[PDB]
Amino acid sequence: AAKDVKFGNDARVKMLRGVNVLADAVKVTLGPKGRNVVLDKSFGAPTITKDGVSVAREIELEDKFENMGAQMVKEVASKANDAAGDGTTTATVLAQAIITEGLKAVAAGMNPMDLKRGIDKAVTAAVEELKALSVPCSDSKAIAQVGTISANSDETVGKLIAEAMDKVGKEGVITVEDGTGLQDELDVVEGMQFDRGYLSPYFINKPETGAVELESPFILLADKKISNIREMLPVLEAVAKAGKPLLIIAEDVEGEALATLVVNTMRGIVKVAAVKAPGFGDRRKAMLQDIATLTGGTVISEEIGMELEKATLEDLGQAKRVVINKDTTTIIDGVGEEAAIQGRVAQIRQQIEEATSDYDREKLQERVAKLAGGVAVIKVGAATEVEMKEKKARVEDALHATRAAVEEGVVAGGGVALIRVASKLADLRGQNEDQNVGIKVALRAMEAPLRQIVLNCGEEPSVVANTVKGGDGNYGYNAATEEYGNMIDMGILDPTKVTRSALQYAASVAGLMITTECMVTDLP
Amino acid sequence: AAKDVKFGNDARVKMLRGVNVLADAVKVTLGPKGRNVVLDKSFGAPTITKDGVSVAREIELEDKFENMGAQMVKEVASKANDAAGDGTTTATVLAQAIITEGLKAVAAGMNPMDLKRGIDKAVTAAVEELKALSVPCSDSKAIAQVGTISANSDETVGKLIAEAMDKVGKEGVITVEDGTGLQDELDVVEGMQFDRGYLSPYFINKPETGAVELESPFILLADKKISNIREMLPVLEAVAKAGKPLLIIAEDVEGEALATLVVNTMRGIVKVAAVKAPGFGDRRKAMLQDIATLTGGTVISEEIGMELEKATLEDLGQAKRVVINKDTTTIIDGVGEEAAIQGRVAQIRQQIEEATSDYDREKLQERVAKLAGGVAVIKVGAATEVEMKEKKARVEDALHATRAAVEEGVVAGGGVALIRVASKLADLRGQNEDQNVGIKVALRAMEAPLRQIVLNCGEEPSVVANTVKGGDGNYGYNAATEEYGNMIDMGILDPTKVTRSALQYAASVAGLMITTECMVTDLP
Amino acid sequence: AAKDVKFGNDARVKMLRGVNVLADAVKVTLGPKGRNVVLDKSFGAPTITKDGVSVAREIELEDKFENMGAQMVKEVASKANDAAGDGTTTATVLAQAIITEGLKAVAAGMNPMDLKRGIDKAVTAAVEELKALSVPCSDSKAIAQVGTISANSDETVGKLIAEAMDKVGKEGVITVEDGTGLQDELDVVEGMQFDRGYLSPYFINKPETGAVELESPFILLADKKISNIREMLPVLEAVAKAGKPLLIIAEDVEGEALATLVVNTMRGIVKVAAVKAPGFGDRRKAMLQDIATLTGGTVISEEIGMELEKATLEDLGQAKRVVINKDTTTIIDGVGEEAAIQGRVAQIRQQIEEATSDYDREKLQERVAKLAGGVAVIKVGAATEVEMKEKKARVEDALHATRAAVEEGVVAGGGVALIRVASKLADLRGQNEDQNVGIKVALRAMEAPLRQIVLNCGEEPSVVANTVKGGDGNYGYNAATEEYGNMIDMGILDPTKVTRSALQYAASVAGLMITTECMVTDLP
Repeated sequence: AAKDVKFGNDARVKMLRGVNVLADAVKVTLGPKGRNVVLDKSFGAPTITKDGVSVAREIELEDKFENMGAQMVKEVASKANDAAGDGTTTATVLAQAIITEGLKAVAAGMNPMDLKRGIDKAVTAAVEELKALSVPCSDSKAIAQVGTISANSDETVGKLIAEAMDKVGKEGVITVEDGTGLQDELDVVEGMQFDRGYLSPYFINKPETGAVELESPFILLADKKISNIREMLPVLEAVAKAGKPLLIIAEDVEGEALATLVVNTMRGIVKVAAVKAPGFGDRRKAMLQDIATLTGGTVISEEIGMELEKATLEDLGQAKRVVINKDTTTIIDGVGEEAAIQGRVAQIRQQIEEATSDYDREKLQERVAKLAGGVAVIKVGAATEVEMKEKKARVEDALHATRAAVEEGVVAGGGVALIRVASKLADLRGQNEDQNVGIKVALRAMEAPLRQIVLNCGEEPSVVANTVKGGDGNYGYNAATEEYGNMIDMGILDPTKVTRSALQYAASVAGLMITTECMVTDLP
Repeated sequence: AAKDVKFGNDARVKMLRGVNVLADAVKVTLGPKGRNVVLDKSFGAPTITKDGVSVAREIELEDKFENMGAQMVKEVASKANDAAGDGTTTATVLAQAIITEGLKAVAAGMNPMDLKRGIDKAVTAAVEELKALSVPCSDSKAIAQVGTISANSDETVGKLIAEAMDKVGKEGVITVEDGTGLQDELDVVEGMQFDRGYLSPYFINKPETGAVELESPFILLADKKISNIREMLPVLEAVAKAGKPLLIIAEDVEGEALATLVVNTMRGIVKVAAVKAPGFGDRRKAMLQDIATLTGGTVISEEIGMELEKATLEDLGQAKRVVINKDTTTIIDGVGEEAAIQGRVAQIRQQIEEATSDYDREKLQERVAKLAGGVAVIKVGAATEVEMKEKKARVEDALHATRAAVEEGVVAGGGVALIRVASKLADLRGQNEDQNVGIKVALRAMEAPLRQIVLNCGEEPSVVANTVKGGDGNYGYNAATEEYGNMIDMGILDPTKVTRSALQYAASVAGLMITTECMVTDLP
Repeated sequence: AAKDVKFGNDARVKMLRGVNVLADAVKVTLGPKGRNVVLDKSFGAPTITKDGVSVAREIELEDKFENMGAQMVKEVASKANDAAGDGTTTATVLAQAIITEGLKAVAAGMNPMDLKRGIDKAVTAAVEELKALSVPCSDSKAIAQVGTISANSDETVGKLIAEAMDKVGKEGVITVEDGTGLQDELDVVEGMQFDRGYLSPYFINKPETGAVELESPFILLADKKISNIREMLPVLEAVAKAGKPLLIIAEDVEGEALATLVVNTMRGIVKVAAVKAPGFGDRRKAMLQDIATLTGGTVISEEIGMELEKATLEDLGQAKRVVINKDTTTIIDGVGEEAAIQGRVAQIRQQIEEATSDYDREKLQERVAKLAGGVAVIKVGAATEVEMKEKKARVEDALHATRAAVEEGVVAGGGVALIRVASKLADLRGQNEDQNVGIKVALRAMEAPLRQIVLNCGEEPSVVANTVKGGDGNYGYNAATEEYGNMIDMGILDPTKVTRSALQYAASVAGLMITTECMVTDLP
């Protein structure tokens, strides 16, 4: 297809309008006191929302180019979110802030390669300043505290999160289920999690988490690439009969079999999902076994001559629940009996003895930790379903932000942290005075999130900012109650990871744009 | 269909905008410090890339003519890469530099046939200068060195490449597989390679190498033209049953049978690919046997009365892997037992005794070399799949550029080489003073790739060029570190083959356009 | 359909622009130093070509009328080619030259019928002058020499052509096959050739020669008109089983059966081709027999009551190769045993004894000559297929031009011949001074091909032409080397046939257009 190519100025001027529309729609929602964005929908009434992520998802512009410019910032900002659990809007707001001023700089006749270099030094410096201002959060007291602050002053949540990390380690796998009483429970159970995502965004049955959730499913454990669906049919119908869903863990599922399964859970004929088996090569075939052991299944390997056609219900593994992400599979409560599972831990235990190399040591301590370490489930209780299925999502929110605090501490939440570091590195210089412009661009972009929250509440932004700047450390303005104070004590704090990721990602994409010379896309 | 015909000037003016668009998009990527080109894509976010080959592939203009112009330079520039492993972008950037000044010349009222002749004498001369500046690369030390420089300062790669040529000769067939541990292996195995490509760009399952890769496949060895699919059916279904792919080596596969197999690996019914048997006539029927012996197969020849219908699984040959290119088939690890294979080497050994002619000698020493010489595989090891399936590609890159250094030596990588030879032949004259303009056009074009690199870095091009020019031999500017030095010691070198090819292919196409008088294409 | 009708002037003015487009595009390629024509193509890169026949094939204009104008010249010029083996472009360039000046004359107010008569007198005269200047080429020394000059300085080709004429007579049938070694062979074998072409341009499997080539095929010999396909089915499936192609020689194959076979070799179900049996009436039924005898087949004649349904494989004839043209069928190496073939020659031998009339004599000496005379095959050998399948085509080229020299000698090749004869007849007058205009039109047209070659080389045309004119005999300018000399000795010669055909056919079509008064075509 004939493309349409734009260059240099024109390409960036397009990209800029693009990002402006994405940011201008998504930024108005930033506060605790955001403005509403109305988002049309076909059958029935429009959706009124105060939520950036939701506005952003809907944005897509007519004029390609313009479009790409928004799609681009969208993609980076979403990634902040993927590595944290928040900041998508912040990411966006700041990415606008640099690109606007950066791009305008370049069009002004300044050197892009310098404009960027400056932006990057300012971010580098700010990320240091951030680690400095950051307050560790390591002990059960602080976990629970961040946990409660994040579920919005709910001690009972913080307690639970803190108790689960207490039980399965700060590393341990922790999930959340629907509670069955009024009471919250926290059980620990034989389970496991590994770094593989769904093989198509289509198996997703809960678009809320954008994830797949299966109940009482059988697990197919196959060591080989799966291309033909002919091989599946004997098993896939023994499974539609026991009326339960089924998870495919194989070396891969490609083109044919994959596009088949996808169209088959679309018409809801049989609920199915598939994921690549964990790791690669040699430690893959031993790792697949572990999953088998855990779930009381059998590994179908072509290497001992077994076919997928000669596989009854009985060969398959089984658990009480599984949950798969963009990039995570997690298996909860496997039927595998502790005779076998315990026994297999004793086998691997010993392999660490005869380990001659250090690399060979870790890879085994990682399999013991997955297998014997198990998974902590948190059933959430409440008095009514509307009330409970809500609380659940709020725990999942805090659980997320807590994990990220445990990793890199917490800081002033009002975009305060950002304003703070930016006022600290006001002397920062470069070589080129174009390179200084780049720093002063990035610096001045960091007041963007505060200035915008204030504005969204209809307060003077200039005025609030200047007073947050005149203080120190974690002193800041809480826009929800319009008071100043120590942001952390008033319970308005971001994990540090997220504030930093937001900054870094907004920085990258802005950089990318300042150094774009050409854009290529389809003919209108 | 009615065509639209353009003549002379107009034809050339169209061609020139066409090529300008392709080069202007593609050239901005040239350095190690390229600029970004954003390349839209439908579902999902655009692709940001610094990679010429990728930008080029996307270019296609609306205005046919304009299109042809671009499509023409793209074709030639692609070929440089087919005959080397790099230079696509360099080729394009130089093509643009000649064409621009050339076409402007002819439009100016000078003689195209002279303008060309000049361009060609300059290229001839420069190619000589190049072989002179070229530094041989012959011993294990230098192989490893170019191997490492090419995999980007990775001694462990260079080692391996150098060890494989050590084991199988600088001629020997070398492939790369996916490693299974952390460790890199280098095995030597009963295998072979010959000059035949796939019979349709459709069997390609890995568009990354743009090649076909089959695993544990059966090999059909048929000496006859295959037109009807009726003849295949008995075997093709015995094969879909053993659940493995299948390679067809026959005298040919034509129209019917071909278009059948093509549609059949498209719906992934049976993974299949076919290639013309190697050589022609008499030495064809003997060479097809060699493959059989190697893979423990049987040759189905109509000359002893065997049909393809009367062929069971057992007649077919077999290996552990095969890989087919645009123009190469390579068989790895054949089941053929060294009883038969060794025995067939003893037969051919003897045929060299009774060889009465020299032509009959080589043709046999070539079959021994293919058969007894075997194939060196390099399994690549690493710590994570993302890390390893990467390193693999990077080895494949060096392995390529190594082969081409072994052939014609190496030179200053920064487009330095080019600038050097051009400053050497600044006296070069012709007869027409039109022909002089032609040399000066081509000479000045040779500073294009260096000038452009420096510019992509935001340095003064004029200024760096002039300083590289005032030096000698392989002294040049390394735009990655902004230091001058000897380009080869700083590890920035191109194989000579590629620098030459790039020049020659740019020159060819530019020539062709300067002498185009008419363009014929479909009605808008 | 409603037509659009144009008259008189407008009709011709349309026709003229149409021919100018076809010529202007095709002429630029004329030299040994042509210019390039770029011919777009859909999937992939355009084609750059220096070859007129190629350019012409693609031409087709939007404006019907303008279209006809070009389609007409194309048709005539293509015929020059059919009756020679070259000159298509020449034919075209000359046709333009007359039409341009002729059409201009009539539009000027001169009598078309006189304008024509003149052009015709000038052509008559020039065709005489040409026979005179024609240098004979009759002995083995000259054959070989034209043979080598034509395969482009390759003595080994010339030798072979000259040897085959040596073995089968200057009349004898000669074909060219794919060699199997490095060595060229020249065998003589039981075969035959007759004046019948394919029954549809669709059986063509090698569009390069624009011909059909079948290997180891069965021959069906049927004396009757074949309309229904019902009659074929028993045989056509006995044949698709032995996996070989099949040739139909019948009295005719009409509508139904024909359109069936055509669609059946299109989907490559069974490779088939059909041709009218040779001659007519009585000598047809005897001649069909000869072919049978030659190929060891049986003649299915309705006159003894045999049906096509009652015909097994065994009735059919057979050979090792057959090759069918637009208008030629040639059978190579028939299975028919020399017992029967020799015996049949003794029968016909005798028929010449009892021949009471002269017409009855020749018709029989013609069947003996076809049958006992046999066919000379030339296997072409070389070192590589790319190298050999090429050389083959080059032999075919010389073989062609050689046969045509053997017929009317050779002449100065630079369009020198044309210039010479036209300088000779510069006094030539007619009766109308309109008729004179006509002669001067045609005379002046004959310098076109030289003036054009020179131009395609960027040399003064005027100047070159005037010096070639001042000479005598075959003295001319060789544009490839820019020297003057004796064109034949410098080995730049055309066969006389072609130069004459080119003139005659150009002249016809031009004549036609000057006397056109009306054009009728479909509504845009």
